[PDB]
Amino acid sequence: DLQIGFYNQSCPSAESLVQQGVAAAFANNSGIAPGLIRMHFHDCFVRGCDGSVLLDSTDTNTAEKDAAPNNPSLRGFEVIAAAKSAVEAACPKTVSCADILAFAARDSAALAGNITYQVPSGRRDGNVSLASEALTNIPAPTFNATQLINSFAGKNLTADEMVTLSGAHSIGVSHCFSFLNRIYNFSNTSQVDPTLSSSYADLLRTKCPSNSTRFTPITVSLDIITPTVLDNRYYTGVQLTLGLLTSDQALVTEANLSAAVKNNADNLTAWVAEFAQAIVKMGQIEVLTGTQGEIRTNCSVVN
Amino acid sequence: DLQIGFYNQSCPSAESLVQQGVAAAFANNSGIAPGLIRMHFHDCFVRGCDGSVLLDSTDTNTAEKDAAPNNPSLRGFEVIAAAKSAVEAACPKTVSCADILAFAARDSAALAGNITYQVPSGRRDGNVSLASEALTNIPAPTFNATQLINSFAGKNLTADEMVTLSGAHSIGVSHCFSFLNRIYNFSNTSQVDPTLSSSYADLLRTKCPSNSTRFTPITVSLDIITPTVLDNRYYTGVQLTLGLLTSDQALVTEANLSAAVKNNADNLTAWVAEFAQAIVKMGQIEVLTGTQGEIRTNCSVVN
Ligand code: HEM
Ligand code: HEM
Ligand SMILES: *[C@@H]1O[C@H](CO)[C@@H](O)[C@H](O[C@H]2O[C@H](CO)[C@@H](O[C@@H]3O[C@H](CO)[C@@H](O)[C@H](O)[C@@H]3O)[C@H](O)[C@H]2NC(C)=O)[C@H]1NC(C)=O
Ligand SMILES: *[C@@H]1O[C@H](CO)[C@@H](O[C@@H]2O[C@H](CO)[C@@H](O)[C@H](O)[C@H]2NC(C)=O)[C@H](O[C@@H]2O[C@@H](C)[C@@H](O)[C@@H](O)[C@@H]2O)[C@H]1NC(C)=O
Ligand SMILES: *[C@@H]1O[C@H](CO)[C@@H](O[C@@H]2O[C@H](CO)[C@@H](O)[C@H](O)[C@H]2NC(C)=O)[C@H](O[C@@H]2O[C@@H](C)[C@@H](O)[C@@H](O)[C@@H]2O)[C@H]1NC(C)=O
Ligand SMILES: *[C@@H]1O[C@H](CO)[C@@H](O)[C@H](O)[C@H]1NC(C)=O
Ligand SMILES: *[C@@H]1O[C@H](CO)[C@@H](O)[C@H](O)[C@H]1NC(C)=O
Ligand SMILES: *[C@@H]1O[C@H](CO)[C@@H](O)[C@H](O)[C@H]1NC(C)=O
Ligand SMILES: *[C@@H]1O[C@H](CO)[C@@H](O)[C@H](O)[C@H]1NC(C)=O
Ligand SMILES: OC[C@H]1O[C@H](O)[C@@H](O)[C@@H](O)[C@@H]1O
Ligand SMILES: [Ca+2]
Ligand SMILES: [Ca+2]
Ligand SMILES: [Ca+2]
Ligand SMILES: [Ca+2]
Repeated sequence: DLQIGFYNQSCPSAESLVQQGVAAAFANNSGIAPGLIRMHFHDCFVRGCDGSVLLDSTDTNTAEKDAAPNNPSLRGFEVIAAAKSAVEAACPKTVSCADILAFAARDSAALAGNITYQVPSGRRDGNVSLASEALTNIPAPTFNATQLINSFAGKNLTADEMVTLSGAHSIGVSHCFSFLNRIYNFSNTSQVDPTLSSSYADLLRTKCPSNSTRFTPITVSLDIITPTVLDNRYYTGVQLTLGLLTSDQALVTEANLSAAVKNNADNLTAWVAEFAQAIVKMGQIEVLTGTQGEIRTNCSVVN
Repeated sequence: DLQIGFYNQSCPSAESLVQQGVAAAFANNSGIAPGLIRMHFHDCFVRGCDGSVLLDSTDTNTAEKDAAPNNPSLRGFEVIAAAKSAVEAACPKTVSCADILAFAARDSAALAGNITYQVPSGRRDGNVSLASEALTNIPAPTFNATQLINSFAGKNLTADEMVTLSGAHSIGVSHCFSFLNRIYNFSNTSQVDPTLSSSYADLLRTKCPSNSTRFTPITVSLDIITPTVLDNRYYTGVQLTLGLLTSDQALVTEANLSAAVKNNADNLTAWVAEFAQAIVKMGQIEVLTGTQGEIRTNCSVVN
């Protein structure tokens, strides 16, 4: 029971106002687009798309955003706040943080790849955000193909949709830490992952030191082919040994996944059409509707 | 007047002995294969395939190999000397340095790409080697499409063959200097060549400092996709903005050349078959035969 244009009557201007927020942000720093698409994904995989990822930590507990996979990597919170400030001045206590985040990811898909779709709305905001659930529910870049498939099945998403959605890594960046397993001490037999181009590896070793931590502020684009265009080049790059994350390279290590990649790589419009579906589908995981939850007036804190 | 099996009678073991020389060196350092293929190329473009590139400078004159595009980049000379020592112990004053280098490049194509072809022989060695002619006759990596086409025309090679032969950059390395134009001070409008991947550029900037010179001993593989396999991946990488040299990227800036790339990239046997013909053809530019020139007993020096 989520609908496109939930706010038709209650807040007609909302989708526009969010898109302006995002568009302003994007022109300053185009990295907010990939940032916000990841945020939406990280929302949806813990307690559903309920805005829980946006809550700050307190003295009471460490929230999701301060878990290892989220801090310091997640980015886009200013944008969300600014969209949310706009919307609250226009339709107070009406539009949820959950919908704003779903909307913003959609606006980022448009800005980064000209990918245009519509967003069912009527989500409500949760009151719970636990780092411990973030750790549990967010897949790691060290996952093999089977493990990726099982996260996503865990969220009622097909393998094929897992592959489709991985194409988000067609834009945005990675901290050194996230792929360090592949370029230092990979095995007893070699220092570097054989499934990663030895030239690329050499370059990544020179950019990213062995003592790198998750706070080391050194990043590298996930898609070496078209770093800022949300397109199907990710899938080409994965087939060419140019996949950056272990979880990226995982997609050609299993037959049905490997074929989905070939098709995504072979066909842009086809992947685009698929991506818009998967992400609309992702945006509907264990959502709160009706009277459930609240309309959080400040995204960073429970009312 | 060149024939396959020139030495059938005079030195039947020669082709084998050279292949052994090369094979031994290759197993110690696989970089000698690309090294030798470039050497053959650099021989053939100045005064013909006459062994001229192998001559040392004297107190009299600076030779080809001490010109900027050859020094310090050219490598493979010890290998050639070792094959030459072998062959002279076996068939004194019989096998030319020109043929040994043609042979060696062929042995390197086999080792690096399983590319097997036969080499017509009967070349003789020249007695002249000028740095000034090296500078004149060797194309620079800053060449646009037109300029590349005109070098090769100048040596009676078709544009299509130029494209085929560029495929040699599917293995081997480049010193930073050779592509430094692209990652520092490219224009007034931008620091980096926009036809080169922005992520790649950032990584090359990090490996290769701006103060770099042609003596700076820092190299980067020409083919980021399969750095040590002599295959058609060069051509893919060129189309994906991953072409390393300006002269590499040049090949998709002109419709005719750009279609030759698509073909090479789309079809491997096709490319392989063509490369073997082009290179045999390259090895017959302004060769000396019969009694012309000499059979140089020591490759580094005139008799
Ligand atoms: C399939 C399992 C996934 C894993 C294991 C994973 C993991 C990661 C990691 C480690 C990064 C880099 C973080 C860093 O070190 O800085 C990243 C980036 C990203 N991921 Fe994923 N990811 C996955 C799937 C997805 C999905 C489904 C989406 C969206 C639908 C997505 C969107 C993004 C985006 C947009 C970025 C770039 C972040 C930025 O540039 O700010 N990812 N991912
Ligand atoms: C088309 C015009 C060409 C230009 C401008 C050019 C230029 C270059 C440059 C600058 C390098 C790197 C040198 C350095 O800085 O270290 C290089 C490497 C190489 N080139 Fe070319 N090249 C061309 C054509 C060819 C042809 C026709 C062949 C073979 C038939 C060839 C084979 C090679 C090989 C094998 C290497 C690797 C060298 C090594 O690893 O030791 N190139 N080329
Ligand atoms: C031919 O004439 C050249 C100039 O007049 C002269 O430089 C040549 O030197 C060559 O001879 C030396 C030994 O005299 C060889 O040294 C060898 O080096 C390798 C490793 O680098 C060893 O495997 C080997 O055991 C030996 O010590 C050179 O390789 C060689 N150099 C070149 C470029 O040919 C002279 N040639 C001869 C055979 O006398
Ligand atoms: C909010 O207003 C929209 C029009 O301004 C509605 O969308 C339109 O719905 C028509 C039939 O419902 C359809 O023919 C139009 O093509 C569509 N327009 C667009 C731009 O999508 C919208 O209705 C919702 O969306 C459609 C796709 C269906 O799912 C409807 O059942 C939904 O109600 C209006 N939303 C609401 C909640 O009233
Ligand atoms: C890969 O390149 C080959 C060139 O070496 C193509 O084969 C050649 O195709 C010619 C038609 O243009 C034909 O006259 C030649 O006989 C043939 N040569 C050889 C050695 O096969 C090959 O083309 C495909 O295979 C041939 C036999 C025909 O069936 C074509 O219609 C095919 O396209 C190229 N392969 C592909 C998939 O393009
Ligand atoms: C790509 O697949 C789509 C499926 O939507 C199809 O309609 C389109 O014609 C395809 N294009 C090519 C060139 O295969
Ligand atoms: C919104 O919430 C956070 C508490 O996490 C607070 O620091 C921030 O300043 C608040 N903004 C406003 C305008 O109240
Ligand atoms: C050498 O022998 C081969 C095969 O036995 C032959 O085909 C080739 O043409 C011969 N070359 C010469 C110069 O006789
Ligand atoms: C080669 O040069 C020598 C002197 O170095 C000269 O006497 C001879 O005529 C030249 N021969 C050829 C074929 O160039
Ligand atoms: O092994 C090093 C060796 O290299 C070349 O072969 C020559 O310049 C020799 O004089 C030198 O001794
Ligand atoms: Ca959530
Ligand atoms: Ca991309
Ligand atoms: Ca020559
Ligand atoms: Ca290659």
